[PDB]
Amino acid sequence: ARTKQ
Amino acid sequence: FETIERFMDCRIGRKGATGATTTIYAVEADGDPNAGFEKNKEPGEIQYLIKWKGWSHIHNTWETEETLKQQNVRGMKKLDNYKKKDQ
Amino acid sequence: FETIERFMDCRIGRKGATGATTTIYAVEADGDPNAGFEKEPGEIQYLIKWKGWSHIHNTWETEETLKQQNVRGMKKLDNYKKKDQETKRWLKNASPEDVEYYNCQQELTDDLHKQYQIVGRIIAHSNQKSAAGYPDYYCKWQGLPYSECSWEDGALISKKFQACIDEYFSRKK
Amino acid sequence: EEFETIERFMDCRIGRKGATGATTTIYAVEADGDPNAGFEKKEPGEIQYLIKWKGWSHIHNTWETEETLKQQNVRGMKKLDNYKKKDQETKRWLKNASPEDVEYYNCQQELTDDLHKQYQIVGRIIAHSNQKAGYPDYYCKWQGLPYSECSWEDGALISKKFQACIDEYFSR
Repeated sequence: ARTKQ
Repeated sequence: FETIERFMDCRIGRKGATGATTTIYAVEADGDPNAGFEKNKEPGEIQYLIKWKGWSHIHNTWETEETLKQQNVRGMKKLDNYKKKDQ
Repeated sequence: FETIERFMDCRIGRKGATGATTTIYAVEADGDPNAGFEKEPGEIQYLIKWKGWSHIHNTWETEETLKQQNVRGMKKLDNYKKKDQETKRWLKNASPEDVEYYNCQQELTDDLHKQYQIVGRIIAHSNQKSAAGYPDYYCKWQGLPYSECSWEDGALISKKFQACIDEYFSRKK
Repeated sequence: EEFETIERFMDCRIGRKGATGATTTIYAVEADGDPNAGFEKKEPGEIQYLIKWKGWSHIHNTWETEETLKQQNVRGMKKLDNYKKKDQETKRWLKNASPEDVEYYNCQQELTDDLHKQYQIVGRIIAHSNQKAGYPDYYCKWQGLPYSECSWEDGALISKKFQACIDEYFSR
């Protein structure tokens, strides 16, 4: 996970 | 029961990402438990890919000294010898 | 503290059309902050590919936002600019032929880069699931070697590559 | 007070000991020979990585050892632990990947590799220097890459394999 929030 | 036939690989992976849940059929079934790991999550364990006697490679799992410890698999000698690398 | 890995593209768009809101997944889910740019007076914005983030996470950024974020790699903004200048000066007066090439041979790369943003294939998933029930997916990107594969958010992916997902689990038998 | 720094890990192979470095540049191989040429046809192996150097065009990649790198003080070696981890991470996935997946993996890597090979061939020289130590330096547009990756390259060489491009250039 981890996007550009 | 249960002896070790050979240590196939070694690695640093999520604490707990060991055992039954790490067989290829289990990974493919319910996902890899080491998924996403990387040294900054605080599980960090040394894990050995331990092929078992009496089972073909698809059954090989990732264990830890502590995990081998409490299952009481024979062949620990192998561990010692595997912990054998210098520079 | 983030790091500028590569300068993918250069544009001029609405002031404020930078950052997270400028990713393709954010744009698809919410529209382009640079929407239908143009009367609008603009800013010089750079499309940047980040260290340890897939191309799907690129974002447009101005020399200012960059500095405002303390990102590392600023050196790169200078070379890029110095290089961009070198190119122009050298292509001020070139055959129209020289120019056709440049525009074709640049539309090729332009289109190529976009591919990195699309999942050509999902090759494994996580044993742990979001609270929403989504696992993460190891994605193989169009145009890039498996050394470039990566784990992407389950929910993120599902919004646009549910096929690859569907076809990943379908492949189990 | 110099030191190149590795930008991208391009490939890794098992190869002859010492068949790394300067003499492994595509144009050295071409010029002289390939130090890794006979390999395992018995003799000692050495896992080597193919490096893309910051500041140089792919035409200058070279093969290297986890050591030669250290033994040279290159920066970016934190990238080497990322790569290694990844390669094993996949060499692993291999032994168990269904044939349907191993085939895809092969087709993709096949392609990918050809891509990585274009980068080394001049597509069009777009500019030229007029300070000859006997040849002009040429600004080159590499196939498969942006103009943002044009790079001045020594004349003399270029000519050795890309005269057609410079003879072309040439309007007049």
